[PDB]
Amino acid sequence: AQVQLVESGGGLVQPGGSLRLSCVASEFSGFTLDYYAIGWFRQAPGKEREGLSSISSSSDGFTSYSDSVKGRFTISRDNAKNTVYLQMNSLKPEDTAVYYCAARLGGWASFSPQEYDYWGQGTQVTVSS
Amino acid sequence: QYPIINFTTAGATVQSYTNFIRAVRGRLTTADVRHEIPVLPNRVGLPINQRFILVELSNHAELSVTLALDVTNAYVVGYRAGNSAYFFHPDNQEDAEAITHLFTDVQNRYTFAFGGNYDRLEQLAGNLRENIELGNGPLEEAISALYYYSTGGTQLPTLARSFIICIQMISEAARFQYIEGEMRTRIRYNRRSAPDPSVITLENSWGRLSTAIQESNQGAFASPIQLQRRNGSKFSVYDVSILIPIIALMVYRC
Ligand SMILES: [Cl-]
Ligand SMILES: [Cl-]
Ligand SMILES: [Cl-]
Repeated sequence: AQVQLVESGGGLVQPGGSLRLSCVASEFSGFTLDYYAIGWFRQAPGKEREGLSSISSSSDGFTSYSDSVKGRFTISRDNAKNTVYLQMNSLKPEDTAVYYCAARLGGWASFSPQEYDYWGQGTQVTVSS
Repeated sequence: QYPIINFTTAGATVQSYTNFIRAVRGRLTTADVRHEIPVLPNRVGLPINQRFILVELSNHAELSVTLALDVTNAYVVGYRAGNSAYFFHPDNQEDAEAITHLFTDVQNRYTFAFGGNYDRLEQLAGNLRENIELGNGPLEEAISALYYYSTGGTQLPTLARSFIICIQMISEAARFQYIEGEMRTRIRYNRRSAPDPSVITLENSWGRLSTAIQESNQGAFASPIQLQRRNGSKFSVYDVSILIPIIALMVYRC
């Protein structure tokens, strides 16, 4: 049984609002989520997938953010719940997209979809009034 | 079968890193010493069963790779991860022959078209050494990147970057107590950072210092070797005495 990532927390929000996305790893996979790198991506109909934020598997807690989201987004861990969160503040309409998490055992903080192995199912985020 | 030294990033400490680099030096050397600095074995006439040492690296995710280092210059020539091994492009046919003796039981062997000098790896990485962070976290990540490369999970710039990290934290650390000390500081504080010019100019100048020392007049250089300080300011080394705490190994000259 491979790790399975289940996302939640998306939805409709108005400009200046916030959401918090969750990436919850399935029970009974061998390694716990603290052994993984977790990356967040978004993808809009025309656009290709796009890395936004990632946290390394390294113990120094290293994180990476794309210039589009720095200062607004924050990736964090809840190991007690085998979970990673993406806190998205100060949303604006062009953040509208489906957001995905992805994971890799022993991974690094990558923005390349090719450098992860497992994916969440996606969740829609819409920003507008 | 070549000597193996093992190191793990998982729970690594200043002490376990120190023990590791000391062990690597101990296998590289034996020694022949000129003006108090140990000299690596001469590549000429060196028997093949003495040519290489192996460094097995693993991390908390229990990913493992094994680097091969050339004892004549302490530099990484290739690595093995499971069923595959990869080697930098050798500079001549003698070195090409030599690396057929590495990882001989591996089912898949590959030689990259490119060599493992920094100029080339920086290009492939899309970043200079000056902009590539070093530390236990980066080493942990480089192990993984090397591990995932054969199955297609590692982009080329990531692989190149991972080589640049391994080579500096292992080969350059073995060569230079100074660079070992710089890596210890990052481990101590669990704080990654890029090497500053004091480190970069020592790396760039290792062959020239080896020559200057071995060709010196009673320790006095025939011509001074310029280095940079952390802030980029330039200074010259005129004598082996000031390098005794700094450089640990030299490539053979004469
Ligand atoms: Cl680790
Ligand atoms: Cl070199
Ligand atoms: Cl190639």
